[PDB]
Parts: sequence; structure tokens; C-alpha cells
Amino acid sequence: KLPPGPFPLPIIGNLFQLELKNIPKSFTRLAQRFGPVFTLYVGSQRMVVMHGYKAVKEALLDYKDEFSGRGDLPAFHAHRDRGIIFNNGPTWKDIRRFSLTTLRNYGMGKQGNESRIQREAHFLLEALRKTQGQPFDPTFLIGCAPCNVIADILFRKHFDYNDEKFLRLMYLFNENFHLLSTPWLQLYNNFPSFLHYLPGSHRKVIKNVAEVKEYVSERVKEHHQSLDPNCPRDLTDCLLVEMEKEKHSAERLYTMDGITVTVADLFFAGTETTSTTLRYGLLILMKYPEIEEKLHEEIDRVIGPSRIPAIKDRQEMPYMDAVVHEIQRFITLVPSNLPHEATRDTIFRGYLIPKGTVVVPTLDSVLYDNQEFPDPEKFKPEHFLNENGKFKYSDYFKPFSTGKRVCAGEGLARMELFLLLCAILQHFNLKPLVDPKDIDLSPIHIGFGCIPPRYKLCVIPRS
Ligand code: HEM
Ligand SMILES: O=C(O)CCCCCCCn1ccnc1
Repeated sequence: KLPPGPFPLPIIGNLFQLELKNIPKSFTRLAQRFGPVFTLYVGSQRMVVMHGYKAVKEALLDYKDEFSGRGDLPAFHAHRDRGIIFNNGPTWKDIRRFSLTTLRNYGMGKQGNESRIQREAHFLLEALRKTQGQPFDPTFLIGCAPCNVIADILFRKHFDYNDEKFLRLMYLFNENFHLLSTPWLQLYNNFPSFLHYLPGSHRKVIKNVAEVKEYVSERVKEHHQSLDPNCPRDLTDCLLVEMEKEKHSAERLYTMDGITVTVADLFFAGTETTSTTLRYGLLILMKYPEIEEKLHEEIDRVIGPSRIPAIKDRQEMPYMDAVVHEIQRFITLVPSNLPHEATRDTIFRGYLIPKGTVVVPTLDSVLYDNQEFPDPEKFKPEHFLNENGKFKYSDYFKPFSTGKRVCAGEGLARMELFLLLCAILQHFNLKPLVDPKDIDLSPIHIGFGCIPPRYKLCVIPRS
């Protein structure tokens, strides 16, 4: 017996019960009608949506084994069943297992990411300085930092904030996230064979995915050409090393394609997600001026004017620590989560979930619990502060999801936001170009991710 659901039309299924512009909003209205677990047929496909903390958690942590599958995202067939993000493949477990070790290896003990992030701050602040308190779009300035840090681990490379290619990768990272959040792409996601060869912006999305693979494609070969196993420069090498080690083995768990993808997945997950979060925060901060002033006091007090931020200071900085969370909690960046598939026929609660069913654990439903985070719509740092002004942890804070497939880099991301935000304000004040009262923090698009509005701003030195 399948989970409860709406009746489905022939061919199109349950598409009338969905607003492509706000799929998440749609799930939520459905949750009311049918509760926490419900069945939906979108196009041909069958999916189950879990809404709410209790339900979403069970699936994620209780059927970690049962639900480790990954739904199909067509714009991304070019990466499918390869790399780590997109495989419902047998190669996923190990590639994921290994990439993590390597990702972790670089971050904790090579002095770590902190060293890496800290050095980037120097560049970031410089570029910001170069603006000289005049209005600019932060999209391609701010984002440089997340991308470079990522670049080092992956390719031990370091772009200048001005080379064309760098910006292009970025421009492409932005364009895809943007497109992936719009109505046409949502339909394409579920009616691909149908729509694929018609003109659409689905085509631009696909081209970029390719340009990005190709750029990453070459850098891998470049790595091979110069590859010294004895000393491995970066994540990409370690990947090579592993491949050669197992070459005369007949059945392969690494291919060049496989590495290029895996590297790509990390390249933009690693880049775009953080840049978007950073950009949203600056806008949020500009709306509530008083929250910024409060922050500013702690940094100066705790860290001083010059000393660069470092994580030892998080314990000592309760308002930042909270602000950093609430931004993640408030913006609900990947709301419908990233899709899961049921590995084997499974029973959830009382229901049967078939193999190949698409299981959705929806974060935005978790992060807006109106019981956990009262006035969930509102940005309040005191969501994460207790009455004594100290930080308060929440089991409900899952921007990165949880379980078997939890975002691969929950650490880099978190560390980046704090140190990076924490720097920005050490040294600058943010000035909006319009009255603060007039900002709209609502996302412009909602699909894969929730996309913030375009804005320009001025940053005013503090020296
Ligand atoms: C900006 C902060 C980020 C947020 C809020 C975020 C969010 C997420 C979410 C919700 C998932 C889905 C997990 C699931 O299906 O249950 C995911 C997966 C993933 N993330 Fe992130 N992400 C962020 C940044 C990053 C960064 C910096 C990296 C750098 C390596 C990264 C790499 C990955 C990868 C490879 C996956 C695939 C999960 C898998 O199936 O193994 N992400 N992320
Ligand atoms: O088309 C491209 O190549 C760029 C797409 C950018 C995707 C946003 C990352 C969401 N995410 C998922 C896991 N971590 C972040």
C-alpha cells in the first residue's frame, strides 16, 4: 500500500498539483492535505515526499541503507552514475569514501583549510579594497574566494580575480544554478525524453555542464602528464594514483571519465553553494543594520582590528556563530533536498516504497519548523541563541542534509562562511544602495536551489 496521494492524470500525472515556480511550496500544501509522507506521480515517475522533521529524519537516518539511491537529474546525464553526486551506481560508495578521506586529509592536517581559507581572505579583502567604496555586484567578486579555495585542493591552482577563464567558470556555475531553479527546468527534469530536443533553456544548461566538464577534463590529463605518484600535489592526483594502482585489474573502479566528473562535482558544489550563501548573507545583513552593528562589536572586541579570523574564535563569538547558522537556516538553499532513490523494495511506516521510487526528504520543511524556530519566516539570530546569550544547537539544523549522502564537504562549507564572513566585517562596513527597509530577501527563483535577488552594494573600509 503506497503512501497517500492525489489522483494522477494520464501521462502528466500529478502535475496540476504542483507550481513549478515553487515546488517546495507545493509539497507543503500537500503535506497538509495528506500528511508527512505522500505519493506523487510527476510525469511517469513516482516519488514520495517526506515533509517535516520526524518524517524526514526517519528516512534519512533510519533507512540510510534503504534510501542511499540518487534520483535522476537529466540536465546532468553528462555526469550520471559517475563521480559522487550523481551516481545510483555501484561506484558511488568507494569513490565517495575515498574522496572524503582525501578531502579531509587536506583540510585538517596540511595546516588545513583554515590556512587555506585564511590566505584567501587576503585576496578577498584586497579585491574588496580595490572597489574603493563604490557600488558593485558581488556575484563574481565574492565568489572568487570559495572557488579559489576549492581550486587549490583540487588542482593546486590559483586564479587571479580577473582572468577570463576564471570568471567564465564562475559565470557558468551561476547560470546553471539559476536555470536549475526555474520552471522550464523543473518540467524538463521530469519530462526529458519529451522535451529534450525542443528548444529550451535546458540546452544552455546542458552546454555548460559540458564546458565545465571539458575544462576539468583537460586539467586531469595535464595532471597525468606530469604525474608523480611519490608526491601528489592535490586531490586530483590522489585520484590518479588510485587509478594506476588498479589498472591491470580487469574490472575498473576508476576511469578518466570517472575522475573528471568527480572533480567537476566537487568543483561547483564546492564553489557555487558557498558563494551563493555568502552573497545572500551580505544582503540579509544589509536589511537588518542593527544585526551588523552587533556583529561588528564582537569581532572588534574578540578579535581586534587586524588579527585575521580563525576558528578558535567561534567559541568566543556567539552572535556570529548564530548569525552564520541563521543565514543557512533562513535561506533554505536546497529546499527539496537533492533526490534520493529507494534501493530495494521498502516499507516505510506502513507503506510500501517500490524499488526505483524517488524519495524526497525536504529540508525547508525541517529548517522552518515553527516549533523549533518560532517565527520561522523571520531572520532572527536568537533562533540559535539561548536566553543567556550563548549558542544553541539545533537538531533541526540540516542545510546539508544528513545520513548516507550528506553533502560532501559540510566542513569546508561551514568553515568558509564563518572565517570569510568574519573577515569581511572585520574590515568593512556594508552599505546598501536602497533603503534597508526596502530590501526583499525573498528568492527570485525556487527549484533546485533558492536563488537570491541581484543587488549592488558598497563596502566601506575600516582603516
Ligand atoms: C554552501 C554550503 C552547502 C550546502 C548548504 C550544501 C548542501 C548539500 C545537500 C543538501 C546535499 C544533498 C545530500 C542528500 O542528498 O541527502 C549535498 C550533497 C553534496 N555536496 Fe553539498 N552543499 C554545500 C557545499 C558543498 C561543498 C563546499 C562541497 C565541496 C566538496 C560540496 C559537495 C557535495 C557533494 C559531492 C554532494 C553529493 C552527496 C552524495 O550523494 O555523495 N557541497 N550538498
Ligand atoms: O551546472 C553546473 O555545472 C553548476 C551547477 C551548480 C549547482 C549548485 C550546487 C548545489 N549543491 C549540490 C551539492 N552541493 C551544492
